[PDB]
Amino acid sequence: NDITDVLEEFPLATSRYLTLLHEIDAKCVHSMPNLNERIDKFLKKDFNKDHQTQVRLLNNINKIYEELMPSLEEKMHVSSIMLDNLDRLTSRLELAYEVAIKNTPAMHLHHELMEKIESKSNSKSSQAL
Amino acid sequence: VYEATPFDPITVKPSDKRRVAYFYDADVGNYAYGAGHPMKPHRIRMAHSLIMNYGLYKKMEIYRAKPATKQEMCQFHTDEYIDFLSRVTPDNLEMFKRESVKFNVGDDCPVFDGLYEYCSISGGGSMEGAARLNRGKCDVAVNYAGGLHHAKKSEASGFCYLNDIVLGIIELLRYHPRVLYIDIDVHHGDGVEEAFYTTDRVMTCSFHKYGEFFPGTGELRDIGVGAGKNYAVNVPLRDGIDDATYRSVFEPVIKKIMEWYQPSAVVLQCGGDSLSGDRLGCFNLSMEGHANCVNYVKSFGIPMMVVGGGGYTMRNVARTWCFETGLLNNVVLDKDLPYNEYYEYYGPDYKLSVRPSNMFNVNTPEYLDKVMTNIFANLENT
Amino acid sequence: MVYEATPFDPITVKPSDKRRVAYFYDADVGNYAYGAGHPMKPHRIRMAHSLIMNYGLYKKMEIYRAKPATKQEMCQFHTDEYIDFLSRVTPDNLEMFKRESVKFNVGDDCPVFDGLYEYCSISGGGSMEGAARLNRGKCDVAVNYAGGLHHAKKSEASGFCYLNDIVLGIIELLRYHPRVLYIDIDVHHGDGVEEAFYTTDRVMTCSFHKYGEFFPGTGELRDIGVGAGKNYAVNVPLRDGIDDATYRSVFEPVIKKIMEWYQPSAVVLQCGGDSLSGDRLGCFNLSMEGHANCVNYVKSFGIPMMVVGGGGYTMRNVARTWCFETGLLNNVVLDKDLPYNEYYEYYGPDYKLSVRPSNMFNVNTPEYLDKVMTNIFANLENT
Amino acid sequence: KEILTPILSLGDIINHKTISRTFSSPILKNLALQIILMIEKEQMSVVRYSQFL
Ligand SMILES: [Zn+2]
Ligand SMILES: [Zn+2]
Repeated sequence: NDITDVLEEFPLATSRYLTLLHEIDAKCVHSMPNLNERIDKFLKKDFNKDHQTQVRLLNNINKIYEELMPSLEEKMHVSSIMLDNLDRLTSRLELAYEVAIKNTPAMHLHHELMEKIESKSNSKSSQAL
Repeated sequence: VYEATPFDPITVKPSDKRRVAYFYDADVGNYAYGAGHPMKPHRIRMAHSLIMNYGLYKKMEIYRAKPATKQEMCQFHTDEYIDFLSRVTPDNLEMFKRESVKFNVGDDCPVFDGLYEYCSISGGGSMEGAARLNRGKCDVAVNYAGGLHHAKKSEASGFCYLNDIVLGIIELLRYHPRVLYIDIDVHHGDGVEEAFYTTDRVMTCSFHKYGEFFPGTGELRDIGVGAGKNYAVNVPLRDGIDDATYRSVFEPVIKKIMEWYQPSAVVLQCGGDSLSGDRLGCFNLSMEGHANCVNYVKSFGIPMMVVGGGGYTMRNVARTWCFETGLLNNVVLDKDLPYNEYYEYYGPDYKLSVRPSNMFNVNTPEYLDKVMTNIFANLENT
Repeated sequence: MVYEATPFDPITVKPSDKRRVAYFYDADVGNYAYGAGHPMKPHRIRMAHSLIMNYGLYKKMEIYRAKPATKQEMCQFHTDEYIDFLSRVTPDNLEMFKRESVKFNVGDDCPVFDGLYEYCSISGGGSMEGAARLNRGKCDVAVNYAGGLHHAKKSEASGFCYLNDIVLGIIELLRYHPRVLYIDIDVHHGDGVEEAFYTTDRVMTCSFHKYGEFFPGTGELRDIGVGAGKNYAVNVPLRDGIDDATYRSVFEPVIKKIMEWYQPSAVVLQCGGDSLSGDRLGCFNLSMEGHANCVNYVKSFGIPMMVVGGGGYTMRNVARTWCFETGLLNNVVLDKDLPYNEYYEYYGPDYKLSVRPSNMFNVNTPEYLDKVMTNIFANLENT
Repeated sequence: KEILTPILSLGDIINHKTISRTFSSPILKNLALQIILMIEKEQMSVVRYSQFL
């Protein structure tokens, strides 16, 4: 039964973290095409004909990269949180699978009695009203 | 003159693709109004999450507006009221009960954590949107964190503490000759309308349910006063208006006034409580009908700012705000909800579209014809 | 009607486009013999490589050597017992391995020869290193002519193929790609890769084979997949003596539709040499230029592609088409002269870079082609 | 009362309209596709900086 619970839990945390990642992608998505264009223009064979042009293109690339590190480090942070939370969730999931498969115990039997009381209390909450 | 026009599916206008600056802050969604309160800033976070998970960030430049200061708020409000607002806390209200009864805070304007921070961030969002729209750096400012129009010069009512709309209007008026204001909220923009009665610079049009409703003001005879005569139009309606009826009662008025008034800048409130299944609303609009107004206003190629107010059922206001944000970029939406944090809150079908209710419409065509007759008659004077 | 015969246009390549290709060759690949009377002959890789050396193609292409695949890497597909027996078996001790050989379907039609593990590891390493270099983005094309043996099952070595390195290459491509399109040209149906990837969506195991009385006995129009892999098994069964023009008219629409709908990120293009005229068992009549037009069309898109070898029961024609395809991969057309090499005396009495079609009964009626194209389009629109 | 836990006789298929909703949910596949698309988008840039290094 815990397998069902962890299956419910997976998408919620995954989606929260993915929304965070989408926000980080959003705040820096307008510089990736500029960086790629600068790199491609730098790697052109007909570019080295003016030293000042090389200097200014290198300066532009350096400025873009200086602006781009913060997004990358925030991405590492959120991905690390992703990894640890998902590790915990998978741990719960595969303990649940191993327990459910090892025997095709009185403690988990008691939890049924504890929940049976709640089901009995909620069923009688409509009769008594 | 009112004529029946059946509603048609919305298609974007590829003539213009103006820049969109969607102002947003991540701390607005933390504030809460109470336990049983209907007004929730959490809907702004819902809409932002829907936008983020939908793939709309590649087109629009997302910002984070700096909170406004007290001196900026004093451009329209009184020093005493803003001082009380800053000083009041959810703990020392007993010592501030005199101002609370005097400034009408506590009944529909509950004091909560970071209330002054909420007002400051909304005012700053509107201020920065107006600043961007004034410097030519942008043409559309989606300040979804604002939309607070019920607040007055020295009073706070209708969950509305700081009137950011009039502050943004003043910023536009810094260098613009004439500005125009639109409303779509079911209630009436009492504060924004009142702020510019005697002057020609600002016009305040509101499509507000009239009669025994919350604002209780804004009849057809609210022509103006002094030199601001005929420069504040009102379109009172009744319960149960639909998409086609709203379009037919909305578009001709705007066309006529911008023919006559000739605005140099535009602001558009986008109240989300005028939809089907709303908690505090009495309309039957859908997301297509809601987005029709913003698409129509944008189609005229004028500098416009979209603010966000109202909305008391999460799914409806979130979907409507997402649709409006998408259509402001001249992009039709997928109309399928991607999985996110709040996927469980989006109905039992998990579809972006929300079906409008079947409830009986009340607006008779002849009443609407007479209403727009008076509107056009008073607008023809100038 | 979907099929439409068109005249065969001349070969044209974009001069503006630049493509990086990393040819893979292990000099020890062509030194294992299946037997005295066995159609399989690994010598073709060596002869083709000699041809590419002599034609001067080395000045415009990159070539390396792929490290042999480890046993654990090779076990990414096949069972542990299968690989264990394949390593432990020798042509001299099968008396104690008779039961294992009977179980594993080896010895009678696929016999045990010394160096079998070395050959299998060489092919697997070539495929895996090609896929790894494809993922790293350094080379757009990773040519591995040594492998391509797609008839190996998970626990059985049928059709003279003991190890299926195509599966491992697709796996190592899938480690960094969501969807990779696999194209088959071998006359026999690609039973191994098809069975491996029959219940998955992340691959597009497109095929162009022949249906009749054969050893595979698979590749029907009905088989489209199970589970999430439904309608993701494109098969185009054909018949005797399909010529160049109709083969091109069948290939180009289908591949265009796949690239327009499936939209893969990498292509694992099989280039089996047994789909040519004069083959030992292949019934087709495709010429070398027809065999290379498919590769040129696949290359014209501009996406990373992993070209592999495979079947081919003849040597001269297979080597000629392989070197022609390698040249075409560089946007360079190879002249018809076959410059002198150590194995020059092999190349027939014509001594020209060309394989010429024979006169065979073209059973491939246009009605069959129209029907199969309609079925393929119907099952492909669901993607 | 549909909250009642499944019994050990494998009533998984004939379940209370809720277990089937999760076991039939294809959301995991969509999550995998989104993750791998992000992986490709990042790997293109990774190759770019590898060349520039
Ligand atoms: Zn309202
Ligand atoms: Zn073959």
